Amino acid sequence: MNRGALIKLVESRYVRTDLPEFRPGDTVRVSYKVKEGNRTRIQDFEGIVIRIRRNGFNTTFTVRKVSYGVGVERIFPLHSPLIQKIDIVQRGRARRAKLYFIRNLSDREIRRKLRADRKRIDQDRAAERAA
Amino acid sequence: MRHLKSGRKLNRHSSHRLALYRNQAKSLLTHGRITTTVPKAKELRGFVDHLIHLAKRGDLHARRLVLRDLQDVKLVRKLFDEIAPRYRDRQGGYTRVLKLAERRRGDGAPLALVELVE
Amino acid sequence: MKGILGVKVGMTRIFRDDRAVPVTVILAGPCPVVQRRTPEKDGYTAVQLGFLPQNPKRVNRPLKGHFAKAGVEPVRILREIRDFNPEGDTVTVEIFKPGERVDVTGTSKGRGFAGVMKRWNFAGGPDSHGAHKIHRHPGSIGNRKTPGRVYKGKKMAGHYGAERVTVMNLEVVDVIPEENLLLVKGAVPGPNGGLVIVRETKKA
Amino acid sequence: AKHPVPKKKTSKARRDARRSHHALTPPTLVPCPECKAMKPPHTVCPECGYYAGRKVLEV
Amino acid sequence: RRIRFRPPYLPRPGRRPRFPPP
Amino acid sequence: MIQPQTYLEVADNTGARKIMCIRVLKGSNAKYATVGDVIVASVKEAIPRGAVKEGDVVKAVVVRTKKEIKRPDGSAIRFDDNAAVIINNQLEPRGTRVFGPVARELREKGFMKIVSLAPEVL
RNA sequence: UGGCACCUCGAUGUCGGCUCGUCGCAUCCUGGGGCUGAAGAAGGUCCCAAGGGUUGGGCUGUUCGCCCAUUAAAGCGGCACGCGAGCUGGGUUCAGAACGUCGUGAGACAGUUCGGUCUCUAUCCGCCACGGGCGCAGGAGGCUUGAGGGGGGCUCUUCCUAGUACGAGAGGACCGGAAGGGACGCACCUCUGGUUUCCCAGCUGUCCCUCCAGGGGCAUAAGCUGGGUAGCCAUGUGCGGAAGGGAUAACCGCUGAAAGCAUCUAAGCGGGAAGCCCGCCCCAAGAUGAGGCCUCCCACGGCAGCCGGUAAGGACCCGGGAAGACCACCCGGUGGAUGGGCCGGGGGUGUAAGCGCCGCGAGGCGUUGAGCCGACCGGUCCCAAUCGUCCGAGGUCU
RNA sequence: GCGAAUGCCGGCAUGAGUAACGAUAAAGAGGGUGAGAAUCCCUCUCGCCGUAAGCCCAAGGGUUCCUACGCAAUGGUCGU
RNA sequence: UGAGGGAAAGGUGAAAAGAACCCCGGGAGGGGAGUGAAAUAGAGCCUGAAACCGUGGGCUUACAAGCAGUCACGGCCCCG
Ligand SMILES: [Mg+2]
Ligand SMILES: [Mg+2]
Ligand SMILES: [Mg+2]
Ligand SMILES: [Mg+2]
Ligand SMILES: [Mg+2]
Ligand SMILES: [Mg+2]
Ligand SMILES: [Mg+2]
Ligand SMILES: [Mg+2]
Ligand SMILES: [Mg+2]
Ligand SMILES: [Mg+2]
Ligand SMILES: [Mg+2]
Ligand SMILES: [Mg+2]
Ligand SMILES: [Mg+2]
Ligand SMILES: [Mg+2]
Ligand SMILES: [Mg+2]
Ligand SMILES: [Mg+2]
Ligand SMILES: [Mg+2]
Ligand SMILES: [Mg+2]
Ligand SMILES: [Mg+2]
Ligand SMILES: [Mg+2]
Ligand SMILES: [Mg+2]
Ligand SMILES: [Mg+2]
Ligand SMILES: [Mg+2]
Ligand SMILES: [Mg+2]
Ligand SMILES: [Mg+2]
Ligand SMILES: [Mg+2]
Ligand SMILES: [Mg+2]
Ligand SMILES: [Mg+2]
Ligand SMILES: [Mg+2]
Ligand SMILES: [Mg+2]
Ligand SMILES: [Mg+2]
Ligand SMILES: [Mg+2]
Ligand SMILES: [Mg+2]
Ligand SMILES: [Mg+2]
Ligand SMILES: [Mg+2]
Ligand SMILES: [Mg+2]
Ligand SMILES: [Mg+2]
Ligand SMILES: [Mg+2]
Ligand SMILES: [Mg+2]
Ligand SMILES: [Mg+2]
Ligand SMILES: [Mg+2]
Ligand SMILES: [Mg+2]
Ligand SMILES: [Mg+2]
Ligand SMILES: [Mg+2]
Ligand SMILES: [Mg+2]
Ligand SMILES: [Mg+2]
Ligand SMILES: [Mg+2]
Ligand SMILES: [Mg+2]
Ligand SMILES: [Mg+2]
Ligand SMILES: [Mg+2]
Ligand SMILES: [Mg+2]
Ligand SMILES: [Mg+2]
Ligand SMILES: [Mg+2]
Ligand SMILES: [Mg+2]
Ligand SMILES: [Mg+2]
Ligand SMILES: [Mg+2]
Ligand SMILES: [Mg+2]
Ligand SMILES: [Mg+2]
Ligand SMILES: [Mg+2]
Ligand SMILES: [Mg+2]
Ligand SMILES: [Mg+2]
Ligand SMILES: [Mg+2]
Ligand SMILES: [Mg+2]
Ligand SMILES: [Mg+2]
Ligand SMILES: [Mg+2]
Ligand SMILES: [Mg+2]
Ligand SMILES: [Mg+2]
Ligand SMILES: [Mg+2]
Ligand SMILES: [Mg+2]
Ligand SMILES: [Mg+2]
Ligand SMILES: [Mg+2]
Ligand SMILES: [Mg+2]
Ligand SMILES: [Mg+2]
Ligand SMILES: [Mg+2]
Ligand SMILES: [Mg+2]
Ligand SMILES: [Mg+2]
Ligand SMILES: [Mg+2]
Ligand SMILES: [Mg+2]
Ligand SMILES: [Mg+2]
Ligand SMILES: [Mg+2]
Ligand SMILES: [Mg+2]
Ligand SMILES: [Mg+2]
Ligand SMILES: [Mg+2]
Ligand SMILES: [Mg+2]
Ligand SMILES: [Mg+2]
Ligand SMILES: [Mg+2]
Ligand SMILES: [Mg+2]
Ligand SMILES: [Mg+2]
Ligand SMILES: [Mg+2]
Ligand SMILES: [Mg+2]
Ligand SMILES: [Mg+2]
Ligand SMILES: [Mg+2]
Ligand SMILES: [Mg+2]
Ligand SMILES: [Mg+2]
Ligand SMILES: [Mg+2]
Ligand SMILES: [Mg+2]
Ligand SMILES: [Mg+2]
Ligand SMILES: [Mg+2]
Ligand SMILES: [Mg+2]
Ligand SMILES: [Mg+2]
Ligand SMILES: [Mg+2]
Ligand SMILES: [Mg+2]
Ligand SMILES: [Mg+2]
Ligand SMILES: [Mg+2]
Ligand SMILES: [Mg+2]
Ligand SMILES: [Mg+2]
Ligand SMILES: [Mg+2]
Ligand SMILES: [Mg+2]
Ligand SMILES: [Mg+2]
Ligand SMILES: [Mg+2]
Ligand SMILES: [Mg+2]
Ligand SMILES: [Mg+2]
Ligand SMILES: [Mg+2]
Ligand SMILES: [Mg+2]
Ligand SMILES: [Mg+2]
Ligand SMILES: [Mg+2]
Ligand SMILES: [Mg+2]
Ligand SMILES: [Mg+2]
Ligand SMILES: [Mg+2]
Ligand SMILES: [Mg+2]
Ligand SMILES: [Mg+2]
Ligand SMILES: [Mg+2]
Ligand SMILES: [Mg+2]
Ligand SMILES: [Mg+2]
Ligand SMILES: [Mg+2]
Ligand SMILES: [Mg+2]
Ligand SMILES: [Mg+2]
Ligand SMILES: [Mg+2]
Ligand SMILES: [Mg+2]
Ligand SMILES: [Mg+2]
Ligand SMILES: [Mg+2]
Ligand SMILES: [Mg+2]
Ligand SMILES: [Mg+2]
Ligand SMILES: [Mg+2]
Ligand SMILES: [Mg+2]
Ligand SMILES: [Mg+2]
Ligand SMILES: [Mg+2]
Ligand SMILES: [Mg+2]
Ligand SMILES: [Mg+2]
Ligand SMILES: [Mg+2]
Ligand SMILES: [Mg+2]
Ligand SMILES: [Mg+2]
Ligand SMILES: [Mg+2]
Ligand SMILES: [Mg+2]
Ligand SMILES: [Mg+2]
Ligand SMILES: [Mg+2]
Ligand SMILES: [Mg+2]
Ligand SMILES: [Mg+2]
Ligand SMILES: [Mg+2]
Ligand SMILES: [Mg+2]
Ligand SMILES: [Mg+2]
Ligand SMILES: [Mg+2]
Ligand SMILES: [Mg+2]
Ligand SMILES: [Mg+2]
Ligand SMILES: [Mg+2]
Ligand SMILES: [Mg+2]
Ligand SMILES: [Mg+2]
Ligand SMILES: [Mg+2]
Ligand SMILES: [Mg+2]
Ligand SMILES: [Mg+2]
Ligand SMILES: [Mg+2]
Ligand SMILES: [Mg+2]
Ligand SMILES: [Mg+2]
Ligand SMILES: [Mg+2]
Ligand SMILES: [Mg+2]
Ligand SMILES: [Mg+2]
Ligand SMILES: [Mg+2]
Ligand SMILES: [Mg+2]
Ligand SMILES: [Mg+2]
Ligand SMILES: [Mg+2]
Ligand SMILES: [Mg+2]
Ligand SMILES: [Mg+2]
Ligand SMILES: [Mg+2]
Ligand SMILES: [Mg+2]
Ligand SMILES: [Mg+2]
Ligand SMILES: [Mg+2]
Ligand SMILES: [Mg+2]
Ligand SMILES: [Mg+2]
Ligand SMILES: [Mg+2]
Ligand SMILES: [Mg+2]
Ligand SMILES: [Mg+2]
Ligand SMILES: [Mg+2]
Ligand SMILES: [Mg+2]
Ligand SMILES: [Mg+2]
Ligand SMILES: [Mg+2]
Ligand SMILES: [Mg+2]
Ligand SMILES: [Mg+2]
Ligand SMILES: [Mg+2]
Ligand SMILES: [Mg+2]
Ligand SMILES: [Mg+2]
Ligand SMILES: [Mg+2]
Ligand SMILES: [Mg+2]
Ligand SMILES: [Mg+2]
Ligand SMILES: [Mg+2]
Ligand SMILES: [Mg+2]
Ligand SMILES: [Mg+2]
Ligand SMILES: [Mg+2]
Ligand SMILES: [Mg+2]
Ligand SMILES: [Mg+2]
Ligand SMILES: [Mg+2]
Ligand SMILES: [Mg+2]
Ligand SMILES: [Mg+2]
Ligand SMILES: [Mg+2]
Ligand SMILES: [Mg+2]
Ligand SMILES: [Mg+2]
Ligand SMILES: [Mg+2]
Ligand SMILES: [Zn+2]
Repeated sequence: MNRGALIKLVESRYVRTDLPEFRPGDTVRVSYKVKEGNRTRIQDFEGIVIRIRRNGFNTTFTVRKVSYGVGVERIFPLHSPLIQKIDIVQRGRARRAKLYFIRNLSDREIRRKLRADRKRIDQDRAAERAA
Repeated sequence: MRHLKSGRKLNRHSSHRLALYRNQAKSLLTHGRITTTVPKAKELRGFVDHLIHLAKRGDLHARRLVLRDLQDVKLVRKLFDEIAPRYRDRQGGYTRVLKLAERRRGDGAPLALVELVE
Repeated sequence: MKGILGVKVGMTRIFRDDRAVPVTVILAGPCPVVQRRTPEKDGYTAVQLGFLPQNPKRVNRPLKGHFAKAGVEPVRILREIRDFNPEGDTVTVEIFKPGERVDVTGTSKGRGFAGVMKRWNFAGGPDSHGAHKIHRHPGSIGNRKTPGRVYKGKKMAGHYGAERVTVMNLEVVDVIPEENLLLVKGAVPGPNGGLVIVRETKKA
Repeated sequence: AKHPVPKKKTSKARRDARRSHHALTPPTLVPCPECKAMKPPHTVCPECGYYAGRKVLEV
Repeated sequence: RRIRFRPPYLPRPGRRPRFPPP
Repeated sequence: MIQPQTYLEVADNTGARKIMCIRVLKGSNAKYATVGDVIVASVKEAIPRGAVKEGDVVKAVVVRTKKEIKRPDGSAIRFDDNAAVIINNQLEPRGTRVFGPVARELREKGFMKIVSLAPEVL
């Protein structure tokens, strides 16, 4: 038996592929199903992705945003059915994997350290030139 | 516990264990066969193999890498030019460790030899 | 009162009704019956199950014979489920249906010679304020002259783990008979690769 | 710590008792298929220098 | 639980070692 | 994970600015408060002439925690501070506004009052 | 608190705390009751009950006590006022200093004050773990019965019933049913969150290789910094307390005499506790009372005995292992995927070097998600587990 | 005239193949010599000191200096 | 430091006749050979107690509770 293979089999019924690739520093909008007693609605959450943990079907990414003067970070499973869509709002160019450092940075400062990932942006335009 | 941990410590700190592995690589790539204690030998295997298998790649990067552990330009050269080539078609396993029959006197240490293959 | 041998393969989680469900995955079937225990013959009732196939080149003659008599090809492991008589001559994961609740035994991870703190969640020592070399020590173990001795079972540092642990009342979340897979929710003793037993649960 | 000390001399009988497990087991030794001399198995034969059929050592 | 305060009978150890004898 | 000694920001207009936890009202021995729990707490810093004033011993419910709260949908949410809204003995805010987002758990825990007064719920 | 002065002055270390507990029950809580000046809810008082539980903080050396916030409850006691060859050393025995007081004085105080050396090595019994030996009348490989033990044993809130019963009203049930907790236990590592001594990157000084480029050592036993896989982990996750059967406690009874009535009792029979037995989980046939089932070997040579070669098996040796201090356990040993290498995937890191271009430059851009790359999931005999040795029944008697 | 004086002297036990083998600056290999080598010589490599752990005076020691020949004992192992 | 304190340690044989030579061993040591009335008088030497340490034999012992013995019976082994 190939244990690893087997797990992947089980996970396989649950893997998505319909979500856009993005990286730490990209700014992103996650549309998340949400229950509220009683309507269950879609609440977008838009912020910078400061981390992506990779472990297969279990990879998870983390989004930081400021909200009414308090900072929020929210963690989504890359494959959560509860995610409706993810809209790349902006490509940002980091130099490291985990960006926890923006936690202590002025909104000016972050902006300096996270400049527009000009390469990967032009690239996005390249597609959407669709036939 | 030690559950699933690869690598010995060989009663050396980090910096020394590395050194140890290097100046064996150096002795073994130089002489083609050395004798040590069986455990140090068993660990020498992989260390050397990678460097050998890198020389096999032959590219500049590969040299500069191999040169980080071995330091010696002459040596690296004998590695790339004379050593790498006998293993073009060998797929891993460029070293062998064979156990010697006698223990050392002063301490009764089990000895082995490590050698390059053909 | 059904049961089955199996090996633990690992964990992930699945999503079910907008919830993450931690699950352990267990490869269970197929386990051929290789002896039955009967009250006339044995004094009680249970099936001896075999599990995992074995290289007949490794099966010594006393064993090869036991298998032989039960018309069954060699198996790595033999274990009895108690008070269980399957109709068939082979037990597979089909005997569990998602939503059933089960108990799982397995052998816990060894922790070796464990101190009093890891073993028994002792409180150890201060780490300052004067504590002299006792920071994980067990403290006092006794009284004085009465009773002048130590209790049997006094909690102490010793070996810990690599023991039989049965974890109870876990939910079968799914079963995949095409692959002999059992998805039980939550966590089971032993390392991925360990051998486990899955029995129908006693808690009701 | 208060300097534990033996309360009584240990008998001749009781030490030797302890020492019941001190016996050495003689080296485990096989014949060398080439020179028929006795040696640890899995070692290169130090008498003839052969191992796995071939010469591996000058000796 | 005794009230009449229990004085020590013994001095807290300790002072000095009779080193050596030779 | 609020526990006694923990200072938390109050996010209402009661006038208290910083309160220090002094009990987790959640069992006879709760180690920690999380979102939606009630603490008793003393007020360590207030602004002049609020409803509430330094030294008052008050109840507050926790609305933000700096340690993430995990959610059955496998997700989690985490804030930049720990926050509380001071309340009265029937879990009503004593304040008239609440500032900042609050965790959605507050609703399941029947503090709908604070939830609506809140500018954002995550 | 005392009395006495019996072992111990060729030493029984003494307050308090910490740690670990264990027991008593004159029960704080939780279970079960009788009476009540018990309408209800709540409470008084007594009986049964030791299974489990019995919080955090301020003061002070303090125990104690007071106080704050809680709580089902914040129980009282024994164990050398349990526990200094277990820790502490705040306090009370020494030497220093001072205050108040006493003394002409030296000094003194069941006064106050600041300071003041707490001892690596366990023989035996006891305890926690792990083997070795022998035994369990033939020798073997498996799989088990469970005598007997051990573990566990907590409790709350809300809602339904029902704003019903009850009560002027305020307040507010029994019974029954549903949900959600606190603490604790066993496991686990999918997630969350740690670490991850070299898995990746950045950075400074310096010496070096080889001048540049690129790299190396040292700055810690990682120079520093940012991250970080497996593993081991909790703050993270699963699950546990039961249900159920049976016998009882106090208590309530059915039938019922002695005693024409009455009586729970003398005959007999019911109901009745978180407690008791079992049930759950773990250990367990040295259970010498050494159990049982399945399979394997077998009548071998010479004189309940010895010797030798075998049988089934076994050990040795080797490769290893989420097994482990050694031992032991488990897997593998070329009829092989055991570990090492190589390959693929994962995963970290985050775009190597070289080269081309732009900038005077520091740099920047592109080749490029590049290069490196521990343990994770796999493949592959390239390297090593070569070759072998030695043990081991022939079955006691009615 | 000894059995006791924590007696005196001496010898030998026990503890026990136990604690320890004296700075965590650190080692590795090849060659040699030799009955014998982790420990001696030589070479390469790697670490440590460098207001020193390098150098020179003075005290104090008193041949320990240099060579040849040795390894009983001294060297906390070994020893050429 | 000094004044001062202050040990242990005797014996081959009549005679060195103190073991040539060979053998194993680096040697130490030993086995032969030789000396001697004697060499377990061989120099680590008269005698050579005891504790203490071994080897070989007899009896015994792994369901037993102990100031270790004593009384009884039985088993085995030895001397007749
Ligand atoms: Mg996996
Ligand atoms: Mg598959
Ligand atoms: Mg919204
Ligand atoms: Mg282990
Ligand atoms: Mg460790
Ligand atoms: Mg491994
Ligand atoms: Mg390493
Ligand atoms: Mg290891
Ligand atoms: Mg070392
Ligand atoms: Mg060592
Ligand atoms: Mg280190
Ligand atoms: Mg270092
Ligand atoms: Mg080998
Ligand atoms: Mg060997
Ligand atoms: Mg030596
Ligand atoms: Mg098992
Ligand atoms: Mg401990
Ligand atoms: Mg534990
Ligand atoms: Mg713990
Ligand atoms: Mg503690
Ligand atoms: Mg601690
Ligand atoms: Mg402390
Ligand atoms: Mg101290
Ligand atoms: Mg310490
Ligand atoms: Mg006693
Ligand atoms: Mg174990
Ligand atoms: Mg499903
Ligand atoms: Mg595991
Ligand atoms: Mg001690
Ligand atoms: Mg000490
Ligand atoms: Mg002492
Ligand atoms: Mg000692
Ligand atoms: Mg003593
Ligand atoms: Mg003795
Ligand atoms: Mg003896
Ligand atoms: Mg003994
Ligand atoms: Mg004030
Ligand atoms: Mg008295
Ligand atoms: Mg007296
Ligand atoms: Mg007295
Ligand atoms: Mg007395
Ligand atoms: Mg006394
Ligand atoms: Mg005495
Ligand atoms: Mg005495
Ligand atoms: Mg004494
Ligand atoms: Mg004592
Ligand atoms: Mg004492
Ligand atoms: Mg107590
Ligand atoms: Mg008790
Ligand atoms: Mg009572
Ligand atoms: Mg009650
Ligand atoms: Mg009552
Ligand atoms: Mg009432
Ligand atoms: Mg009333
Ligand atoms: Mg009333
Ligand atoms: Mg009463
Ligand atoms: Mg009563
Ligand atoms: Mg109790
Ligand atoms: Mg108690
Ligand atoms: Mg206090
Ligand atoms: Mg304070
Ligand atoms: Mg106090
Ligand atoms: Mg204080
Ligand atoms: Mg005082
Ligand atoms: Mg007081
Ligand atoms: Mg009450
Ligand atoms: Mg208290
Ligand atoms: Mg005491
Ligand atoms: Mg006490
Ligand atoms: Mg005491
Ligand atoms: Mg004490
Ligand atoms: Mg002490
Ligand atoms: Mg004390
Ligand atoms: Mg004590
Ligand atoms: Mg004591
Ligand atoms: Mg202690
Ligand atoms: Mg004081
Ligand atoms: Mg003091
Ligand atoms: Mg004093
Ligand atoms: Mg004064
Ligand atoms: Mg005065
Ligand atoms: Mg006075
Ligand atoms: Mg006067
Ligand atoms: Mg005066
Ligand atoms: Mg006096
Ligand atoms: Mg001081
Ligand atoms: Mg004092
Ligand atoms: Mg002490
Ligand atoms: Mg101390
Ligand atoms: Mg010792
Ligand atoms: Mg002992
Ligand atoms: Mg004793
Ligand atoms: Mg045993
Ligand atoms: Mg055994
Ligand atoms: Mg087996
Ligand atoms: Mg039976
Ligand atoms: Mg039982
Ligand atoms: Mg018993
Ligand atoms: Mg109602
Ligand atoms: Mg519950
Ligand atoms: Mg828990
Ligand atoms: Mg993982
Ligand atoms: Mg993790
Ligand atoms: Mg994870
Ligand atoms: Mg993490
Ligand atoms: Mg490296
Ligand atoms: Mg540098
Ligand atoms: Mg140069
Ligand atoms: Mg340069
Ligand atoms: Mg250097
Ligand atoms: Mg340096
Ligand atoms: Mg260093
Ligand atoms: Mg470095
Ligand atoms: Mg981190
Ligand atoms: Mg780090
Ligand atoms: Mg990790
Ligand atoms: Mg926890
Ligand atoms: Mg019951
Ligand atoms: Mg009944
Ligand atoms: Mg009647
Ligand atoms: Mg009458
Ligand atoms: Mg009766
Ligand atoms: Mg009844
Ligand atoms: Mg009755
Ligand atoms: Mg009735
Ligand atoms: Mg209960
Ligand atoms: Mg068993
Ligand atoms: Mg069992
Ligand atoms: Mg048995
Ligand atoms: Mg018995
Ligand atoms: Mg048996
Ligand atoms: Mg082995
Ligand atoms: Mg091993
Ligand atoms: Mg085997
Ligand atoms: Mg073989
Ligand atoms: Mg392999
Ligand atoms: Mg492999
Ligand atoms: Mg790989
Ligand atoms: Mg890849
Ligand atoms: Mg990747
Ligand atoms: Mg680039
Ligand atoms: Mg480049
Ligand atoms: Mg230019
Ligand atoms: Mg790869
Ligand atoms: Mg590798
Ligand atoms: Mg193949
Ligand atoms: Mg052979
Ligand atoms: Mg006398
Ligand atoms: Mg004495
Ligand atoms: Mg004496
Ligand atoms: Mg004495
Ligand atoms: Mg004497
Ligand atoms: Mg004497
Ligand atoms: Mg004497
Ligand atoms: Mg003496
Ligand atoms: Mg001795
Ligand atoms: Mg030993
Ligand atoms: Mg000892
Ligand atoms: Mg030791
Ligand atoms: Mg010493
Ligand atoms: Mg040692
Ligand atoms: Mg040393
Ligand atoms: Mg150090
Ligand atoms: Mg050599
Ligand atoms: Mg040497
Ligand atoms: Mg030598
Ligand atoms: Mg050498
Ligand atoms: Mg050395
Ligand atoms: Mg040298
Ligand atoms: Mg170093
Ligand atoms: Mg300098
Ligand atoms: Mg002069
Ligand atoms: Mg001079
Ligand atoms: Mg001198
Ligand atoms: Mg000179
Ligand atoms: Mg000289
Ligand atoms: Mg000289
Ligand atoms: Mg010389
Ligand atoms: Mg010498
Ligand atoms: Mg010598
Ligand atoms: Mg010597
Ligand atoms: Mg001489
Ligand atoms: Mg010496
Ligand atoms: Mg020596
Ligand atoms: Mg020395
Ligand atoms: Mg004198
Ligand atoms: Mg004479
Ligand atoms: Mg004479
Ligand atoms: Mg004569
Ligand atoms: Mg000669
Ligand atoms: Mg010779
Ligand atoms: Mg020589
Ligand atoms: Mg001679
Ligand atoms: Mg000889
Ligand atoms: Mg001679
Ligand atoms: Mg003659
Ligand atoms: Mg005569
Ligand atoms: Mg004689
Ligand atoms: Mg004589
Ligand atoms: Mg003599
Ligand atoms: Mg004479
Ligand atoms: Mg003699
Ligand atoms: Mg004997
Ligand atoms: Mg018995
Ligand atoms: Mg017997
Ligand atoms: Mg007799
Ligand atoms: Zn040979």
